[PDB]
Amino acid sequence: VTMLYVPCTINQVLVKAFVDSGAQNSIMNKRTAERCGLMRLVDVRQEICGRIHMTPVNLAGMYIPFAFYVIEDQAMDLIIGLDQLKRHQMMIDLKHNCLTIDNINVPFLPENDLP
Amino acid sequence: AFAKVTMLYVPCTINQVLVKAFVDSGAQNSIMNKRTAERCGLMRLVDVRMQEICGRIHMTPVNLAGMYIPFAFYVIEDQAMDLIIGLDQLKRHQMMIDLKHNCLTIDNINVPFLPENDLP
Repeated sequence: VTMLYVPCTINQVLVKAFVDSGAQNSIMNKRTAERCGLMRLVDVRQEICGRIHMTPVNLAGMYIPFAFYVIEDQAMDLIIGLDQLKRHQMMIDLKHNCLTIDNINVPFLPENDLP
Repeated sequence: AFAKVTMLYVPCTINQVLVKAFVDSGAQNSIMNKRTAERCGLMRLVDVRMQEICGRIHMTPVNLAGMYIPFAFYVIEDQAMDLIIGLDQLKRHQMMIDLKHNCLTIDNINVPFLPENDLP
């Protein structure tokens, strides 16, 4: 079965985010953080580069404030963990194959559109 | 300051044995550990054709949301989680992980996620 990925834009940079209800924390790898021009927002206070407390993420057409850690040696570009899934009251709808946020649905990417 | 959200667990009964299942949309396969398979009396249903992977259970009734739902999962010996509900079974049964209402929805029946106190 195809794993869950959603398209999102961070500083006009396309990012394919991994949706993981089993993950405690949301994590972005260092390469994507550099490409999005976010390293200046990293609070450095080990693999963990630091934590970004708030940055706008264009997901489902809306600019949603996200918080996530930055790590260097992660295969995934961006992991949307349970922390952010709950804060924004998201819905992983596998009957309709979409991620729902405030009545807007983001269809999960097909297998061909996966990293 | 610190704050950790409660991980997703749902109560279900397998062979009248209460099982606290871990809901993981990032997990490809559903997995039950050997200890839970033994307590539920499921080792006879384990397929021997493949931390040793004991085998795969092709179909067993799981009472979830009041319904006897046919589940398929692997059995592993050295797994901390009693039962992991992976993406395979989440999609197979058209489930919905509703974090606005804090429940797992199947056929418009809701299973509230267990509070932190009831977690394993």
